Formats: sequence, structure tokens, C-alpha cells
Amino acid sequence: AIVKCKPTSAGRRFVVKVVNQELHKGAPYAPLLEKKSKSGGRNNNGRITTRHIGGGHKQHYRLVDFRRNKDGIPAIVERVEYDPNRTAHIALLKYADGERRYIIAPKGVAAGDQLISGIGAPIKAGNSMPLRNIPVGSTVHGIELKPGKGAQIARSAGASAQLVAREGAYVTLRLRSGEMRKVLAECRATLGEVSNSEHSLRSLGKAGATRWRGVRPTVRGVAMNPVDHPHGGGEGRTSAGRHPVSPWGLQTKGKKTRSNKRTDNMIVRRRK
Amino acid sequence: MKRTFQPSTLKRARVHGFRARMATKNGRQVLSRRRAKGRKRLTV
RNA sequence: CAUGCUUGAGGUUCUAACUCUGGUCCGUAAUCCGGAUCGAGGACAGUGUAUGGUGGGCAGUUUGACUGGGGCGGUCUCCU
RNA sequence: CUUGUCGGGUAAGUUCCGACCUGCACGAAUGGCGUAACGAUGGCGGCGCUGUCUCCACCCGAGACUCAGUGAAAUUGAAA
RNA sequence: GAAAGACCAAGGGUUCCUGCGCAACGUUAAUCGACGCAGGGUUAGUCGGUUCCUAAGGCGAGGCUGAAAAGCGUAGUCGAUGGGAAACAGGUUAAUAUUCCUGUACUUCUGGUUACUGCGAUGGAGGGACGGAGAAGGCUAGGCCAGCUUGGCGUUGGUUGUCCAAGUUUAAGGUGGUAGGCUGAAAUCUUAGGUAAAUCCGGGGUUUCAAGGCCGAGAGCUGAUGACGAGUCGUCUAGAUGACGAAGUGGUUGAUGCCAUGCUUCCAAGAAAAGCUUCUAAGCUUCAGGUAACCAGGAACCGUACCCCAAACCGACACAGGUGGUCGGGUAGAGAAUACCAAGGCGCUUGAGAGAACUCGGGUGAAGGAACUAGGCAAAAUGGCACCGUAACUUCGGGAGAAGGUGCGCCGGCUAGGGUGAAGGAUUUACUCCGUAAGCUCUGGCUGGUCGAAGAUACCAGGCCGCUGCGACUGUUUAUUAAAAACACAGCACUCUGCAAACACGAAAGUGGACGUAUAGGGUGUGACGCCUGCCCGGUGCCGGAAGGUUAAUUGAUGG
RNA sequence: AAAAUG
RNA sequence: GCGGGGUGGAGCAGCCUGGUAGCUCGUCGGGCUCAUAACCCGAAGGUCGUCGGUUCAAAUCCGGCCCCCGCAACCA
RNA sequence: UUACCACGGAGUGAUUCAUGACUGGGGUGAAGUCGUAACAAGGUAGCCGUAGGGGAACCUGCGGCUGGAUC
Ligand SMILES: [Mg+2]
Ligand SMILES: [Mg+2]
Ligand SMILES: [Mg+2]
Ligand SMILES: [Mg+2]
Ligand SMILES: [Mg+2]
Ligand SMILES: [Mg+2]
Ligand SMILES: [Mg+2]
Ligand SMILES: [Mg+2]
Ligand SMILES: [Mg+2]
Ligand SMILES: [Mg+2]
Ligand SMILES: [Mg+2]
Ligand SMILES: [Mg+2]
Ligand SMILES: [Mg+2]
Ligand SMILES: [Mg+2]
Ligand SMILES: [Mg+2]
Ligand SMILES: [Mg+2]
Ligand SMILES: [Mg+2]
Ligand SMILES: [Mg+2]
Ligand SMILES: [Mg+2]
Ligand SMILES: [Mg+2]
Ligand SMILES: [Mg+2]
Ligand SMILES: [Mg+2]
Ligand SMILES: [Mg+2]
Ligand SMILES: [Mg+2]
Ligand SMILES: [Mg+2]
Ligand SMILES: [Mg+2]
Ligand SMILES: [Mg+2]
Ligand SMILES: [Mg+2]
Ligand SMILES: [Mg+2]
Ligand SMILES: [Mg+2]
Ligand SMILES: [Mg+2]
Ligand SMILES: [Mg+2]
Ligand SMILES: [Mg+2]
Ligand SMILES: [Mg+2]
Ligand SMILES: [Mg+2]
Ligand SMILES: [Mg+2]
Ligand SMILES: [Mg+2]
Ligand SMILES: [Mg+2]
Ligand SMILES: [Mg+2]
Ligand SMILES: [Mg+2]
Ligand SMILES: [Mg+2]
Ligand SMILES: [Mg+2]
Ligand SMILES: [Mg+2]
Ligand SMILES: [Mg+2]
Ligand SMILES: [Mg+2]
Ligand SMILES: [Mg+2]
Ligand SMILES: [Mg+2]
Ligand SMILES: [Mg+2]
Ligand SMILES: [Mg+2]
Ligand SMILES: [Mg+2]
Ligand SMILES: [Mg+2]
Ligand SMILES: [Mg+2]
Ligand SMILES: [Mg+2]
Ligand SMILES: [Mg+2]
Ligand SMILES: [Mg+2]
Ligand SMILES: [Mg+2]
Ligand SMILES: [Mg+2]
Ligand SMILES: [Mg+2]
Ligand SMILES: [Mg+2]
Ligand SMILES: [Mg+2]
Ligand SMILES: [Mg+2]
Ligand SMILES: [Mg+2]
Ligand SMILES: [Mg+2]
Ligand SMILES: [Mg+2]
Ligand SMILES: [Mg+2]
Ligand SMILES: [Mg+2]
Ligand SMILES: [Mg+2]
Ligand SMILES: [Mg+2]
Ligand SMILES: [Mg+2]
Ligand SMILES: [Mg+2]
Ligand SMILES: [Mg+2]
Ligand SMILES: [Mg+2]
Ligand SMILES: [Mg+2]
Ligand SMILES: [Mg+2]
Ligand SMILES: [Mg+2]
Ligand SMILES: [Mg+2]
Ligand SMILES: [Mg+2]
Ligand SMILES: [Mg+2]
Ligand SMILES: [Mg+2]
Ligand SMILES: [Mg+2]
Ligand SMILES: [Mg+2]
Ligand SMILES: [Mg+2]
Ligand SMILES: [Mg+2]
Ligand SMILES: [Mg+2]
Ligand SMILES: [Mg+2]
Ligand SMILES: [Mg+2]
Ligand SMILES: [Mg+2]
Ligand SMILES: [Mg+2]
Ligand SMILES: [Mg+2]
Ligand SMILES: [Mg+2]
Ligand SMILES: [Mg+2]
Ligand SMILES: [Mg+2]
Ligand SMILES: [Mg+2]
Ligand SMILES: [Mg+2]
Ligand SMILES: [Mg+2]
Ligand SMILES: [Mg+2]
Ligand SMILES: [Mg+2]
Ligand SMILES: [Mg+2]
Ligand SMILES: [Mg+2]
Ligand SMILES: [Mg+2]
Ligand SMILES: [Mg+2]
Ligand SMILES: [Mg+2]
Ligand SMILES: [Mg+2]
Ligand SMILES: [Mg+2]
Ligand SMILES: [Mg+2]
Ligand SMILES: [Mg+2]
Ligand SMILES: [Mg+2]
Ligand SMILES: [Mg+2]
Ligand SMILES: [Mg+2]
Ligand SMILES: [Mg+2]
Ligand SMILES: [Mg+2]
Ligand SMILES: [Mg+2]
Ligand SMILES: [Mg+2]
Ligand SMILES: [Mg+2]
Ligand SMILES: [Mg+2]
Ligand SMILES: [Mg+2]
Ligand SMILES: [Mg+2]
Ligand SMILES: [Mg+2]
Ligand SMILES: [Mg+2]
Ligand SMILES: [Mg+2]
Ligand SMILES: [Mg+2]
Ligand SMILES: [Mg+2]
Ligand SMILES: [Mg+2]
Ligand SMILES: [Mg+2]
Ligand SMILES: [Mg+2]
Ligand SMILES: [Mg+2]
Repeated sequence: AIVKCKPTSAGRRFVVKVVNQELHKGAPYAPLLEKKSKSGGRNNNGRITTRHIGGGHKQHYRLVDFRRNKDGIPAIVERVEYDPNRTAHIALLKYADGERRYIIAPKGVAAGDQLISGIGAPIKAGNSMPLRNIPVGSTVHGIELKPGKGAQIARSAGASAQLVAREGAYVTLRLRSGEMRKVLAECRATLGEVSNSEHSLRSLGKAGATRWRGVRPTVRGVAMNPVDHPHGGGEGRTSAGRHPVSPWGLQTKGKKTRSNKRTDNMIVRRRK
Repeated sequence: MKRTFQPSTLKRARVHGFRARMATKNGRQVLSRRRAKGRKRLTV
């Protein structure tokens, strides 16, 4: 539930908090955690390759099962947790033979639920099974692109895709972006959408809440000198006297940058 | 006022030391160029 | 006008070249790298070479003289 | 142009506040018009307080002054 | 005197102590010295390293890539600022001491003998193992007071006494399992799991019980008839030497230190690996190995002097500068502020005069009170606690300590409580529950008296108010003339990107983005909030279209 | 289909 | 200092390239209407700012003058 | 000498009158200017609520009413 904060301070006036009272408030499952360090946006040459990255809080990595290849054994949701490195929540499952695993929590799984997988599973939410025998018109999430590779699409909060068509050994499904893309019918998906649908109804409230997530301030190119940006220079405030452009000379107000040409045959319709 | 030289012997041996010049061929020519001048120090 | 012999252009398909930052087996005690085998794409992508376009992202430079200081203006060759 | 004109404040106000519209040459995300809280931010006005001032006077320490010791500097064509 | 005292780390390297010196060094002299000469001085199983383990990162057999040099990276092995065994009190030198000596401990290893025995990993499980803030307790160091012992009887009125001075100390360890924290326990059958196996862990079933199991400061008892202790006696040259050596106790207060890696709560969701416990695999199997008791021995190597908020380190100097962490007493005080002191340390390496102008740092000022000036710059003024009271406006939080006002010292009378706490009582008969007079300590209330010019009496300790421009606010910025209206910001919008993502660094391999997946990632402009954001696609960009016109390498008909 | 006023 | 203009009552073509002044509104006269407006038909109306010059011929070329409108007037 | 207390002072609010540059509409007045919104089916049937636009009456969208003409 979203909670609006009282204007007790100048930095609490516009804070809208997403608070869920049903998340687990103990400790995460230790056997499925490993360390991860920050990079600052620097590659192995030590140079900044992606800017406005740095700082934040220490985090652990949670081994989330994106494959979901225990076909047949029924599971049971044991708790829904917080993940520092998603925007969705995660569900800890206990199978009929120990073997606890993390998955991405669907929209309405709390403490029971079976969440079986494989061919022949029911059509309830949270069940995983190949795209071939998912009824046409239903919504899916966590779609994988290569068999055995793991889920790639529809993974953030409240995300979903819809199965539109099916013919041959391919299925066509409409992505959250508005794009029609054909996917192999051998690949797997999960029914329903992703939890934490209200993630978008939040307000950070202050400059310090951006830094808690590891994001550094963004200077705008007009506030620079000609040596630093194509937009910089001029006496007084100027409006970037040329057509708006990237720091490295690429136009950004409308120019298309896709140049794949290998996977064009899997794009039925563009997003735009 | 803080001055530029703040001494430390661990950071002195790891940057200018003998085993740091012999790691790369560019530092192995500093040593040869100093053995030819006739230097007595030859390494930090 | 079917034909037989060739080549130009396009579409469709197949696998056997190439591709895989997909699975499992071995080297092996190893999310590298090789080999084997499944799976997908497939003569496409990609790279070499030749070529048209774009390209201040980057570079080497030029941007005249007279002048009651320089600039602005005017003048710069020939005839009475 | 310009200290535009009118009103307020002051004994007297090229600054300040409220208006007019003749906008040399405002104007709507190089955002337009307002706005509580905030500011070692710009302008103006009050109360208290005062050596800021009329106009300076006395007093207390450290130099300056004399004695003993050590002992520089910039500069310099030559100087009756 | 929250250092200008004491101690660690870095850094320095003989500056440490003694004997002999004054040429030079020391901003003066020097008999002195961090100066010259010559000797001396640093003692470890437990302190710090090394050996064991890893983080960021480095190197990197093969490998991939690259004109050459070389780049990246797998296995691996280096890398603390972190993890992981164990010692304290007293004495002692001119110079060392948790090291030497005395006394009392603790950890670990080796070789034997006996007795019983399934041993075995690099692999599996457990454990190590952890955030911000807050709060209620328990305790300890430390501090005070009383009593006790020893000495004193005061150059000037009184001082044989509810008088004055000093001391009233004692660790590690062992025993103890307390305040308190966490957890259900045992037996039996079984298994889509932990890459193979497992009696270990995870999962499932049945039976029984309300009691076990792990942590945990601290008190007390002992260590300790011992050490220490004012001082006294003997011996010697004013100081050394040996022996003896009094009291050594209770009550209150109480930490920012320990219980506490605990408990509650909130999002920003809070290191790894080894040491450690346990299970089996390959191998032995009557050797090996393991488990207990006893006996005998061992713990190697390196650093230990001195400065260390500075005259010894970084600044050319014996330089108003800079330098990480620990301790930190008394009286006032909320306080680690401030004032006066303790322990301890110092008076800052030129002086002596005299008392001109002028300069620097201050004190007081008649009448006036900003008339000064670019401008109230500077100065003056306000300043604490309790109580009363307080405007426009507002995003309902605020503005607000708005503004303004009253009381405050000391000495008595009466009076209401809290905390600790003998005797007593109870049964959980003992590290226990309830509760108590005296004493000690902490909060008040109403009622007088009294001194001064003035009682928050010194140090310390907000000046306030009314209109406006700008930027919403906290924050950042030109090290060394600009701290702002500039940058950032939360919020808004446009646009690109379907994952081997766009994009960026790399002749390339590769890496970041991201172990993320359109509620996500990059670029661009604007900049909380409220009301809004109007017309123009002619120019230049971008997006889409494919008909026609032009149009490169290439090909080579024809002609000469 | 156009059709204002006095 | 440089540049562009002055044409019926009003606002705009004609000036390039010398020989022919045009468009809309307005004005006048007659129509339709009970009357005005709107609408229809027919006419008038500018020797081209002024002077001077070349030319057979100047709104048109070349000069001065009087009127306007734009820029520029900078470094100390 | 203390207690009560009038005059008089200090700070800060509320309320009510007079006035104020400049501005918003209202009413009245004459042979003024622009159009013609309503009254007939007033020549696009009018009114009500609401929103946007425009020299002005007013126009347009959404819903409602008949207090609408012809058959
Ligand atoms: Mg960014
Ligand atoms: Mg993240
Ligand atoms: Mg920005
Ligand atoms: Mg931004
Ligand atoms: Mg930007
Ligand atoms: Mg700027
Ligand atoms: Mg700038
Ligand atoms: Mg740069
Ligand atoms: Mg540029
Ligand atoms: Mg400007
Ligand atoms: Mg600029
Ligand atoms: Mg510009
Ligand atoms: Mg370095
Ligand atoms: Mg050197
Ligand atoms: Mg095939
Ligand atoms: Mg990748
Ligand atoms: Mg491979
Ligand atoms: Mg190809
Ligand atoms: Mg090609
Ligand atoms: Mg190519
Ligand atoms: Mg250039
Ligand atoms: Mg060019
Ligand atoms: Mg360039
Ligand atoms: Mg050159
Ligand atoms: Mg040049
Ligand atoms: Mg140049
Ligand atoms: Mg040239
Ligand atoms: Mg010149
Ligand atoms: Mg000139
Ligand atoms: Mg001149
Ligand atoms: Mg001259
Ligand atoms: Mg010129
Ligand atoms: Mg002016
Ligand atoms: Mg005025
Ligand atoms: Mg007046
Ligand atoms: Mg003034
Ligand atoms: Mg706009
Ligand atoms: Mg601007
Ligand atoms: Mg502007
Ligand atoms: Mg704005
Ligand atoms: Mg704009
Ligand atoms: Mg703005
Ligand atoms: Mg504004
Ligand atoms: Mg600030
Ligand atoms: Mg202000
Ligand atoms: Mg004034
Ligand atoms: Mg004096
Ligand atoms: Mg002298
Ligand atoms: Mg050292
Ligand atoms: Mg020496
Ligand atoms: Mg000495
Ligand atoms: Mg001596
Ligand atoms: Mg001498
Ligand atoms: Mg001397
Ligand atoms: Mg010496
Ligand atoms: Mg190690
Ligand atoms: Mg490493
Ligand atoms: Mg390497
Ligand atoms: Mg190699
Ligand atoms: Mg190691
Ligand atoms: Mg090591
Ligand atoms: Mg360490
Ligand atoms: Mg010493
Ligand atoms: Mg000993
Ligand atoms: Mg074993
Ligand atoms: Mg392990
Ligand atoms: Mg730790
Ligand atoms: Mg916590
Ligand atoms: Mg904490
Ligand atoms: Mg005590
Ligand atoms: Mg006595
Ligand atoms: Mg006496
Ligand atoms: Mg006496
Ligand atoms: Mg004891
Ligand atoms: Mg003990
Ligand atoms: Mg207990
Ligand atoms: Mg030592
Ligand atoms: Mg020492
Ligand atoms: Mg010290
Ligand atoms: Mg000190
Ligand atoms: Mg020094
Ligand atoms: Mg000195
Ligand atoms: Mg010093
Ligand atoms: Mg103190
Ligand atoms: Mg102090
Ligand atoms: Mg003392
Ligand atoms: Mg001195
Ligand atoms: Mg003197
Ligand atoms: Mg003075
Ligand atoms: Mg004074
Ligand atoms: Mg006086
Ligand atoms: Mg005075
Ligand atoms: Mg006076
Ligand atoms: Mg006064
Ligand atoms: Mg004045
Ligand atoms: Mg004056
Ligand atoms: Mg001041
Ligand atoms: Mg002052
Ligand atoms: Mg007050
Ligand atoms: Mg105020
Ligand atoms: Mg009196
Ligand atoms: Mg202050
Ligand atoms: Mg202003
Ligand atoms: Mg600001
Ligand atoms: Mg702050
Ligand atoms: Mg900074
Ligand atoms: Mg500066
Ligand atoms: Mg500032
Ligand atoms: Mg800035
Ligand atoms: Mg975005
Ligand atoms: Mg801006
Ligand atoms: Mg266009
Ligand atoms: Mg167009
Ligand atoms: Mg196109
Ligand atoms: Mg009319
Ligand atoms: Mg007529
Ligand atoms: Mg200038
Ligand atoms: Mg109407
Ligand atoms: Mg009408
Ligand atoms: Mg009508
Ligand atoms: Mg009509
Ligand atoms: Mg109404
Ligand atoms: Mg309209
Ligand atoms: Mg309407
Ligand atoms: Mg209607
Ligand atoms: Mg109705």
C-alpha cells in the first residue's frame, strides 16, 4: 500500500512510500546468497563506460531460478521476500523433496499455492510450462528466447506479455513495449503478471534518495564548455544552438539506432 | 597546510621498487639506462 | 509457340559451409578455452577487398594591403 | 529617451513601494504568472544601541626611542 | 590541565644514557644542548609481525586476440585496512621490561606406555557471519562521605576537638551458571533432495512429554598467613644499606565502558574464506589411524633504545601551519563548552632602561545619537531557566525562542514524596520473594527574615521588526582576489533500446551497461508546489514512402 | 440558395 | 557613414530593358427598393517629390536638393 | 512600612468611521458608432446546467425541458 508522508521536514513533504506489510521480515535464505561488489560504471580498463553510477548500499545477490526446470514435482510457496536488485518481489519455494529455490513472485501468490511446472500443469497463475500448450489469448511473464537458456522478457514489476497468435512451430506475442515478436513454441513461460504492480506509484522525495540507489548527479550539456559538450558555450543561457545531440555527437531527438539485421525476421511489427 | 609528499615505505616500494621496474620492459630500460650512467642508487 | 544451350533479376524451400555471449559429456578439481553430441539460425549474418553517401567526432591550415592609430566606409588595372 | 507621469514614505528621496501603458528591445518547459518555509543572497525602511560621527580626551600593554650582543634586503654610470 | 599531560600506528634512525669538551651549529653568552669525541644500552611460547584464511586489486601455466613489443583472462597464488590459539601483579638499571627476577596461570605441539576402538577429502552439511536508529534495564571502573590507623596542637584573636594532614591498595586465573537472551524435546518408520555416497543435513508419517538445550556480564569464595603500605630501627657517606612495618572498612553515586554480534523498529535490505563440528568416497583391515589416562620434553625467526599532535614526522629553518586512534580526575556546570585547580609538565634561546610623535591590541568617556559612509563597515547592544503571552500569511507541518513581560542571592518555620537499605515474615531452604528504623542520595510546595546600587552578579550565553527581487528547500562550486541569482536536486516531458539491447572503453579478443530485461537501461531539455503552457512544418533536422528523374566501382556494344 | 435596417 | 523609397482621394504594379501608366477600394451619374445599405450598368480621376543634365524621346538613365524608413556609431 | 487602588506609561491585537493614485462592474441621459441575438418555423426552435472560443449581441460540444411551428 502506498503511504503519503506528513510534511514534517522539507525533505519529507513529497515522499510517497511503497510499504507492503506481507513481505517477510526475517533474514534471507543463506544457502542461496552470494556477494557482489559495485563497479562505479568502470570496465576492466578502469575507464567510465556508463556514467552517473556510483555509491549506494551494500547488497547480496539472490540466486533466482529463471529456468524452472524441475518438471513434475509440486512446490509450496514459503514466503515472499524483498530483493535489493529487482523491482519485483521474490518467492521462496519448497519442493516435495527439500530443494528450496527462489523465483519471481507472480501477482497473487502468498503462503500456499502449489505452483507445479511442466506439460500437463493446470492453468492457474504461477505455473510454468511451454508456450506451445498455453491457451491463446492469455497473459504470460518470464518468457525465454532460447530453449534451456532461462527467462529474459517480462521480468520487472507488474510486467506481462500476451499470446496473440500461434502457427507452425512459432508463437506471436505482443510485448509490453507494443511490439509483435515471434517466439519459439518450445520455450517456456509463466502464467499471469509480475508482483509489485504499484511500484510506479512512488516518489523519492529528496536528492538523497537517489544516492541511496547508486545514482550520481547528471549535469546537462548546456551548462558546460565547448571542449566538454557539443552543446556548451555562449554568453548567458544558450539553448544548444545546434540540433540536440549526445556528448559523443549522436542526435537524440528522434534518430533510430537499431542496426542488428540478423534478428530482424523475428520482429513482426515495430514498437512505434 | 597539507603538503604534496606524505611518506610511506609500502607505497614507495610498490611503485618505484626494484621488483616493480623488472615487471615491465619499460622499467627494465630505466635500470639499464641507470647502470650505464653509473648510478649508485639505481632503485628507490 | 513447349522444347533444347547459357546468363541477368526476384520469390520459396532444403542442409552441408558459416554463426551461436543455448543444453549436456570429456580434457578437469575449472561459468575460460578446445573436441564430441543435441537445438536454433542458415547461404543469411559476418569479415577481407573495391566503391558511392554521411561525417567539426577528429586534424592540418587559410582568412590581402593602403589608412593623419586600428576597426567601419572607400580604393587597388587603363585613358583625358 | 529618463531622475517618464501620478500616489506613499522623508523638512528635503536619481534608490525603495503601489500604479499607468508610449513593451527602443517581456511572453509561455533556453518555460509564463504566483507562492508558505528556507538563504554568511540583492534593494529599501524602523526600534534599541552606540567614539561611525560633531571632535576627539585620558589610561593599559607590544613596537618605535637609548644602551650591550648578533646582524639582512631591494637598489647602485660616477658624484664637490 | 579534553593539554602545552600519558600511550599506540605511520614516519624518522642512535636523536636514548654516561665520561670528556666549546672551534663550528643554537638568530645573544654559555660552564648548557636534539652539537664534537669515545664507550654503553634494546632479553618474549602469550605484545606486534612471520607462518594459516581471504576483500578491492595484481600477476597469471595452458588459452583467445594482436605488425613487433604486447592485451585480456581459466586453473592457480599473492594481496589487510578484516578473520583466526594462549599472562597477570609486584621488584629492579644511568639507560630494557606484560620480555629480566619473584609469585600465581594459560594455549599448543612432539616422543613414549597402557586401555578401548572403523580410520580416511579437495567433496557434502552446520558454524564462523556482521546494517541505520532507538529504548528499558543489569553491572563495573571511577568519584564522594563516614569510620579506622599514624602524626600535629600552630610566629596573630580561638583551636584536646561534630579540629587538622596523609594513607586507607591488591591483578590474570580457578570456582561459581546469576540479571538476562534464544530455542519445544525425545523415540520409531521412510525418502523424485545436498553433481557420487552418507548413520550428517533437508523432506514426509506415527507415538510420548512439559521438560531439556545453548549462550551470558557480574556478585560472592579463592588467588592472598602472600605482595604493597605512613614510618621506625641498625650500618655507612648531606645520601645510600639491611631488617621490621600500623589501619587497610562500610554506605551512597555512577559512565559515552561491559552484558550487547542482545532486544524493538525502518528501508537504503546490510563481506568473504579458513581455523572449528560432523558425514561418507577412493584406500586399509588386524601394521596404519582414532579416542582417553599417565610420563618425559619443546614452542624456532624478526621488532623491542628514543621522538611521536612534535625542536627528532610533512613544510629549505630549533618554522604561530598539517598529522590517524586510546585514556582523560576535583569544585561549579546540561555538557568532552567555560573559570579555577590535581597527576604531570612548562615560563615559549637576546636582554636593560625611558615612558616622545606615530602604528598595533584593548578600557572609560560630558551633550547629541547614523548628522559618518558607496553602505550602521566596525563597534555597541541582546544572550539561562521557569511561567504568562504572541500577528499577517500558510503547502495546516509551520511562521515561533514571533513580538513583549514577570521571578531568580543567602538564612529560618512548616510540609509532600522517590531510590537504596538492618531487624522481620513466606517456601522455591538459598546467587530467593515481600518489606523495613537509622543513615546516604534525589525531587518539590507555601511562608517569613535579611544585605547590597545591582543576586542568570564573574567566564559562558539569539538583537528584533516591516515591505520587495532571485533561487522552492538540505547540499556543490573557481586549492591561492568571485560562495552567488551559478551547478545539483526531487518532480515533468520528448526520444532511442526486444537483449548477443541501445551506448561507452578497446586495431582485436573482451569488459561495463547487468549476473539487469520496457514499472528497465541511455541521451536531451526544464526544474518543489498551484493555475497553465496559445499560432506557424515555409528554412534546417528527424520519421515514413516508393513511382518517376539523376547517380560509383563493374561490364564492354559500337566507332576511330 | 440570398433576403441587414428604419 | 551605408542601404531602400516619394506615382489618381487611400493602399499597391509599372523603373531590370528609354517610345504603350495598370489592380482593389473610394468619388460622380443612372438603375433595383416604400427608403437607405448591399448589388447592377456607365464615366471621371495620377504630365510620376523638386531642380539640373544626356538623349530625337525620361515615371524609367546620371547628379544636387527637400522629405521618410532601416541598419552602424567599437577598443581603450 | 506593607495591602488595595485613580491619573499616567510600554508592547501587541480586534473592530468601526473618513480618505486614497489606479481600477471592476451598475444606473440614468440626446436624431452618436458596429452589427441583428430574441419575438412568426424570427428565417440555424428557443430556454437550463456545464466547458471552450470570439469586437459585441453570441457560436459550438455533452446532457435535460416543451414554456416548439407544419403534417
Ligand atoms: Mg544517466
Ligand atoms: Mg541495481
Ligand atoms: Mg540535470
Ligand atoms: Mg534528471
Ligand atoms: Mg541532461
Ligand atoms: Mg551555467
Ligand atoms: Mg560555464
Ligand atoms: Mg573529458
Ligand atoms: Mg565540439
Ligand atoms: Mg541571455
Ligand atoms: Mg551559456
Ligand atoms: Mg545559442
Ligand atoms: Mg597508489
Ligand atoms: Mg630521493
Ligand atoms: Mg542441423
Ligand atoms: Mg553481454
Ligand atoms: Mg565450450
Ligand atoms: Mg552473407
Ligand atoms: Mg555484405
Ligand atoms: Mg565490408
Ligand atoms: Mg578544425
Ligand atoms: Mg570539413
Ligand atoms: Mg576538430
Ligand atoms: Mg606547419
Ligand atoms: Mg593557422
Ligand atoms: Mg586555427
Ligand atoms: Mg590564401
Ligand atoms: Mg593594416
Ligand atoms: Mg583612420
Ligand atoms: Mg592622428
Ligand atoms: Mg598619426
Ligand atoms: Mg575595412
Ligand atoms: Mg534609466
Ligand atoms: Mg514617486
Ligand atoms: Mg509628505
Ligand atoms: Mg540611503
Ligand atoms: Mg510552445
Ligand atoms: Mg533565457
Ligand atoms: Mg527569452
Ligand atoms: Mg517556470
Ligand atoms: Mg520555449
Ligand atoms: Mg525559472
Ligand atoms: Mg515569477
Ligand atoms: Mg545553503
Ligand atoms: Mg529576501
Ligand atoms: Mg535613510
Ligand atoms: Mg601602553
Ligand atoms: Mg644596537
Ligand atoms: Mg620504523
Ligand atoms: Mg649523531
Ligand atoms: Mg640527551
Ligand atoms: Mg656534561
Ligand atoms: Mg668563548
Ligand atoms: Mg653563540
Ligand atoms: Mg649528543
Ligand atoms: Mg594466507
Ligand atoms: Mg582475486
Ligand atoms: Mg592478467
Ligand atoms: Mg602464455
Ligand atoms: Mg593466501
Ligand atoms: Mg597471505
Ligand atoms: Mg591487521
Ligand atoms: Mg624510557
Ligand atoms: Mg616470570
Ligand atoms: Mg573422516
Ligand atoms: Mg564448507
Ligand atoms: Mg567483520
Ligand atoms: Mg538490527
Ligand atoms: Mg546497529
Ligand atoms: Mg565506590
Ligand atoms: Mg591521635
Ligand atoms: Mg594562628
Ligand atoms: Mg594564637
Ligand atoms: Mg579479591
Ligand atoms: Mg573472575
Ligand atoms: Mg535467567
Ligand atoms: Mg621493550
Ligand atoms: Mg618503549
Ligand atoms: Mg606523546
Ligand atoms: Mg604532547
Ligand atoms: Mg622540520
Ligand atoms: Mg626555539
Ligand atoms: Mg613547531
Ligand atoms: Mg574534567
Ligand atoms: Mg577547556
Ligand atoms: Mg603539580
Ligand atoms: Mg623568543
Ligand atoms: Mg625589550
Ligand atoms: Mg588604539
Ligand atoms: Mg567599550
Ligand atoms: Mg562612571
Ligand atoms: Mg558619549
Ligand atoms: Mg550620556
Ligand atoms: Mg535613543
Ligand atoms: Mg546619510
Ligand atoms: Mg554626508
Ligand atoms: Mg556587523
Ligand atoms: Mg562584541
Ligand atoms: Mg521570548
Ligand atoms: Mg516573524
Ligand atoms: Mg534597600
Ligand atoms: Mg551561534
Ligand atoms: Mg526591483
Ligand atoms: Mg539556493
Ligand atoms: Mg546538512
Ligand atoms: Mg568536493
Ligand atoms: Mg578563490
Ligand atoms: Mg554558501
Ligand atoms: Mg557551480
Ligand atoms: Mg527513461
Ligand atoms: Mg535552468
Ligand atoms: Mg519541415
Ligand atoms: Mg512538409
Ligand atoms: Mg527516406
Ligand atoms: Mg444600425
Ligand atoms: Mg452610386
Ligand atoms: Mg567595452
Ligand atoms: Mg439563436
Ligand atoms: Mg435573428
Ligand atoms: Mg433562431
Ligand atoms: Mg441567418
Ligand atoms: Mg449560475
Ligand atoms: Mg467556434
Ligand atoms: Mg449550449
Ligand atoms: Mg443542444
Ligand atoms: Mg430530468
